[PDB]
Amino acid sequence: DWPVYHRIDGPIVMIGFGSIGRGTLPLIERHFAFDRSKLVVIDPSDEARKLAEARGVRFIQQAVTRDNYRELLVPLLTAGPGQGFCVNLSVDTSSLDIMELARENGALYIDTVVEPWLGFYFDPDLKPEARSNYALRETVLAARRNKPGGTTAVSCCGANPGMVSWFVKQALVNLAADLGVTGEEPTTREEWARLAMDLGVKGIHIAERDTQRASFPKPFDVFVNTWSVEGFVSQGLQPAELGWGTFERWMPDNARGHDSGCGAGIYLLQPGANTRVRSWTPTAMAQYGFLVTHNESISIADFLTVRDAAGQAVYRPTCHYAYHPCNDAVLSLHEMFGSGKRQSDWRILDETEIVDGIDELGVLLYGHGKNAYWYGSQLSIEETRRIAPDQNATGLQVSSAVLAGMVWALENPNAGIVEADDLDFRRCLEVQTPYLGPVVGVYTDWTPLAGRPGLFPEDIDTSDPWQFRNVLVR
Amino acid sequence: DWPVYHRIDGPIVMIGFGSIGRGTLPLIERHFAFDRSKLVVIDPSDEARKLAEARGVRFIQQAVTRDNYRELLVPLLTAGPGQGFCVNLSVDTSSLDIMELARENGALYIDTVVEPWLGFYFDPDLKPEARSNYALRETVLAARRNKPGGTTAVSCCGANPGMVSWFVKQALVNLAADLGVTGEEPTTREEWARLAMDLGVKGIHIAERDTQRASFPKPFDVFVNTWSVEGFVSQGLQPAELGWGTFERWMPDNARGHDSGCGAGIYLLQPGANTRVRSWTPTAMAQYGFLVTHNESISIADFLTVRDAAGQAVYRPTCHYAYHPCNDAVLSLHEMFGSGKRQSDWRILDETEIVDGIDELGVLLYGHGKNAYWYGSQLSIEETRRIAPDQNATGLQVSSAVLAGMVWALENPNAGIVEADDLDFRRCLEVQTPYLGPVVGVYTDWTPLAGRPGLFPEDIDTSDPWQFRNVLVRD
Ligand SMILES: NC(=O)c1ccc[n+]([C@@H]2O[C@H](COP(=O)([O-])OP(=O)(O)OC[C@H]3O[C@@H](n4cnc5c(N)ncnc54)[C@H](O)[C@@H]3O)[C@@H](O)[C@H]2O)c1
Ligand SMILES: NC(=O)c1ccc[n+]([C@@H]2O[C@H](COP(=O)([O-])OP(=O)(O)OC[C@H]3O[C@@H](n4cnc5c(N)ncnc54)[C@H](O)[C@@H]3O)[C@@H](O)[C@H]2O)c1
Ligand SMILES: N=C(N)NCCCCN
Ligand SMILES: N=C(N)NCCCCN
Repeated sequence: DWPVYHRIDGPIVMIGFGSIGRGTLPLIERHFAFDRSKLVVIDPSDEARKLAEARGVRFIQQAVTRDNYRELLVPLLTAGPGQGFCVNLSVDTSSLDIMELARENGALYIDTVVEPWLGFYFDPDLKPEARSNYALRETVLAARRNKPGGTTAVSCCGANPGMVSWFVKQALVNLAADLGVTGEEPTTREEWARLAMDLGVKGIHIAERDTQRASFPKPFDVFVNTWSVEGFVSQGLQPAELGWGTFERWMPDNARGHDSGCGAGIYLLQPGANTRVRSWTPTAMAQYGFLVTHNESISIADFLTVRDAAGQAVYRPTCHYAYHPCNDAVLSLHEMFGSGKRQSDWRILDETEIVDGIDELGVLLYGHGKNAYWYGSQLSIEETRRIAPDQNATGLQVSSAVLAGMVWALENPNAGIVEADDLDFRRCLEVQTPYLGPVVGVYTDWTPLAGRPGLFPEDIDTSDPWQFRNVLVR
Repeated sequence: DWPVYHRIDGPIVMIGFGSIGRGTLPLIERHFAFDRSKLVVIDPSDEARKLAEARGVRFIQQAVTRDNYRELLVPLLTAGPGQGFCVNLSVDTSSLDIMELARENGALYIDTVVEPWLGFYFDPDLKPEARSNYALRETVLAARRNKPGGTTAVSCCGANPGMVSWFVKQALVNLAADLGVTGEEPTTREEWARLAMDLGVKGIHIAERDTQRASFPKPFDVFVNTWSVEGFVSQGLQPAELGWGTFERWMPDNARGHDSGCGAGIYLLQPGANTRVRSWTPTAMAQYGFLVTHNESISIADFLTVRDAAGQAVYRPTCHYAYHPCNDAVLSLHEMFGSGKRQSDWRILDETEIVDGIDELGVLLYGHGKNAYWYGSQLSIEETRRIAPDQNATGLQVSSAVLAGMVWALENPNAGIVEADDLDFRRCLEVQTPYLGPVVGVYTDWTPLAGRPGLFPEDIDTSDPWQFRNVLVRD
C-alpha cells in the first residue's frame, strides 16, 4: 500500500481549499499519520465548504486577512501536543506574514507562492518593480537574514516554483553523466552553481505545455484554466520577469534591473501573460510560451550564481518561464487582453470535465555542448485519475510537490526559511515521483534561430542562438 | 421561388472548386438560366473531381499555370454561343493574367482576390514592398489604364474584399442621416469621398468575428479554418498592410510607404497574421483582430480619397482588416507562428462539422460625431444551412457576393476592369441580402483608449483615441 512517511504530532491547518488544496488533502491523509480531528481547512468560499463537508473534514469558512490572521492562526497552530504544520494553498494572503507567524510559534510552514495581502497586485500607487516577484522574494530573503535558522518554513514548493528546482539538479547531474563526467555530485550551493558554470549552461526555460481539454468548448466571456484563474491572471498581469544570465548581450529598451537584492533579475515594463518567447518541449516541439513571472525564475538563477572574491557575479544562468497553458487558457488570454478587462466569469477544469491531455512540465537547459536538454514530467489526466483523487494533472504535480516538501520539512525541521533549491532534491523526488507519470530527459537540436531569418528583417544574433534577443518575440 | 436573374448564353468556366467554388456553384445553378452542360470546372485535386462528378458537371483535372493557361482557357472561354463568364475561385493562379485573357476573348470575369502565379508569396528574392497587396493591386490599375473600358472584369468581389465596399456606402448613407448631414446621395466616386470627409470619418476597420466551431476540438499540428487554409496562411505571411489616413499622426518605425501608385497605403515589415490591432464588433465587443493584408484596405481608402487641384490627397480614411477568425484558427496561428513553420496538415470546417456560430462581418467607421458605427452581417451557420447548400457561414457571405457581382456584370458587361467600390452597391446588396442573415448598424462608445493607460507605461496618443498609435498592439 501507500507509504506513510511521518507522524504529524500537532494541528494541520490548511489555508485555502481551491484546486490545489483539494488535490493536496487526500495526499496528506494518505501519507501522514495523525488523528483526523487534527486537520482543519480555512477558506471563505461556499463551494469549498460544501466539498470539505463531503470529505468529512473540519472547515472554517473565513477569509484570512491582515486584521484577523494572528487571532485566528496562532491558536489553531499551537493547539498541540507538539509541532503543527501550516499548509498554505491560498490566494489573497501574505505568505511572508503567515510564515513568520508560524515560525514564531514553532509550527512548520509550506506554500507554493510568495503571495501578498489582498490589494497589492493592482495597487495603483505601486511602481512596476514593486509589483515584481523579485521584490516579493526579497522580503523572504530579508526575513531569513533577520532570523537565521529556527523552525523550517518552505517557500514556493509547488510544481513550478518547487519541483522544477529539483529537476534542474537532476538535469545537471544527467548532463554531466551523459558527457562522461563522473564523480561525487555537488553537495553545496557553490558546487551546484559551479557545475552549471562548468557544463556551460547558459540558461534554463521552465518549459511547459498543458494539453488538457474539456468535453465542452471554451465559453464566451469565461476565463478557463486548469488551476487558479485568479492566481494565473494576477501573475500574468505582473511584469514579465526573468533571472538574467551573465552570457546575455542584449535586453529590450523596456527592461529594467534592481538596485538592491540578490542581483539575479530583470523585469520588463509589460505584462508577462502578453509576452511571448520561443521555446520547446518534447510533445510541443517548437512553441510559444508566455513569459509569466515566477519565483523560480529568480531563485534558480540566484542559486546557480558563482561570485568572485569581491562578491561580483561571474556566472549566472538566464532562467524564466515559457508557459503554453491549455488551449482554452490560450484563448482566454487572447480574449482578456483583447477586451482590456477580465472576463465576467471563470472556471477551473475538473478531472470529470477533461477528455484527454497531459501537463508536460520540465526544465530546458540550453547552451551546453549538447545544445538543449529537457527534463521533466509528462503526467496525463488518465494516469492522474488512477493514482490520486479530486484533481487534474496540473493539480497533481503541485500537490505531490507540497507532499514532498512536507516530508522534507518534517525530516529537517530546524532548517529555517528555505526554498525548493535548498532541499534534498533526491529525497523530494523520491517522494514525488509516484505522482509524476513519465519523467524523461530529451535532447534536441532545436534553437530559437531555427528557420530564421524569414522573409522580413529580424534583429537576431546568429553567433549565439540562445540569446534572449532571439528568444523574445518582438 | 428563387429569382432567376438572367440567362447565361455561353460557357461558365469555374477555375477552382474548393470551399468557395463548392458554395458558389449551387447559387449559379439556382439564379441563372443555362444548360448545365455549358458549365466547366477546372481544379487539379481528386477531391474536387469527385465532388464535381457528384454534381454531374464537366470537370478538367488540371492546375492552371503560367505555362498552360492560354492554351487551356481560350477554347473554353470562346466555345460560345455568345459571351462566356470566367468565375475564378482558385489559389496559385494569376488573377491579372487570367482576367486579361478573358477580356481579350470577350468573356466576363470575376474573382475574389488579386492572386499571383505560384511561387510569388514565398519568393526569397522579392522585396517586401513587392509582396504587398498594394503592389498586386497596382498591376490591375495599370491594366485598366492601358485598356480602359471594354468587357467587364470584376476584381475582388467576395465578402471582404467585395461586399464590405457596399457596406461602407450604406454605412455612410446611414451616418449622414443620423448626423443630420443633408444632400443628395452620392452618385460618383468624388461625391462618396467628399461625403466621408464631410462626416469626419477618420478611418474604417473591416471588423470581423467568426464564432463558428466544430464538434471536435482542434487537432494538434493541424491548421483549422472556415475557408482556404492555403489562402489565409499566404495572406497572413504577407506584410501587415493598411490604407493610411490623412488624420494619422504616427506610424511604427518598421512602416513603409510606396514611391508610386495610387498613394493610399503603408505596410509593416512583419507578417499580418502575427500583428494585432484593438477593434470591436457587436457580438465580440472589444477584441483583438489580426492586421492581415486585404485588397479592400487599399481600395476603400483610395476610393474615398479627396484630392486638391494639384492632385495631392487632402483627405483619405485609414482602412484595414481587424480579423478575429474562429477560435480554432486563432489557435492555429499561435501554433504556426510558435513553431515557425506550417503545420503538417490542415482542414476547412464543413457545415456538417460546425456545431454553432456566426460570421459577424462588417465595417466599423470611426472618428465621426457618434464615435464609431459598425454595419454588416451576423449570418449564422443555422441560417446558412436553411438557405444554401454545401457551405458554412463564411462561405455563404463570399459565394453570395460572387453571385451579386455576376448579376451586376451581366447587367453592365462593358464597364471594363472594376472593383467592388465601382459597382452599384444597392443592386449588389439587393441580390446578396437574402443570404446575409441579420444586417444591422450598431453605434458604440468604445474606443482603443478604453481602460488605458493601465498598470504599465504605454505609448499612446491621448489626444485622439482612434490614432493607429493606439490601435496597434506593440510587442
Ligand atoms: N508553485 C506552483 O506550482 C503553483 C501551482 C498552482 C497554484 N499555485 C498557487 O497556489 C495557490 C492556490 O492555487 P489554486 O489553483 O488552488 O487556486 P484557486 O483559485 O482554485 O483557490 C484559491 C482559494 O483561496 C481562497 N481564498 C481566497 N481568499 C482567501 C483568504 N483571504 N483566506 C483563505 N483563503 C482564501 C479561495 O476561496 C479559494 O478556494 C495560488 O496562490 C497559486 O498561485 C502554485
Ligand atoms: N474576398 C473574400 O471574401 C474571399 C473569401 C474567401 C476566399 N477568398 C479567396 O478565394 C479563393 C478560394 O478560396 P477557397 O476557400 O475556396 O480555397 P480552397 O483552399 O478551399 O480551394 C482552392 C482550390 O484551388 C485549387 N487550385 C490550386 N491550384 C490551382 C490551379 N493552379 N488552378 C486551378 N485551381 C487550383 C485547389 O485544388 C483547390 O480546390 C482564394 O484565393 C481566396 O483567398 C476570398
Ligand atoms: N538558495 C539560495 N539562493 N541560497 C542559499 C540559502 C540557504 C538557506 N539555508
Ligand atoms: N474606384 C477607384 N479607386 N477609382 C475609380 C475606378 C473607376 C473604374 N471605372
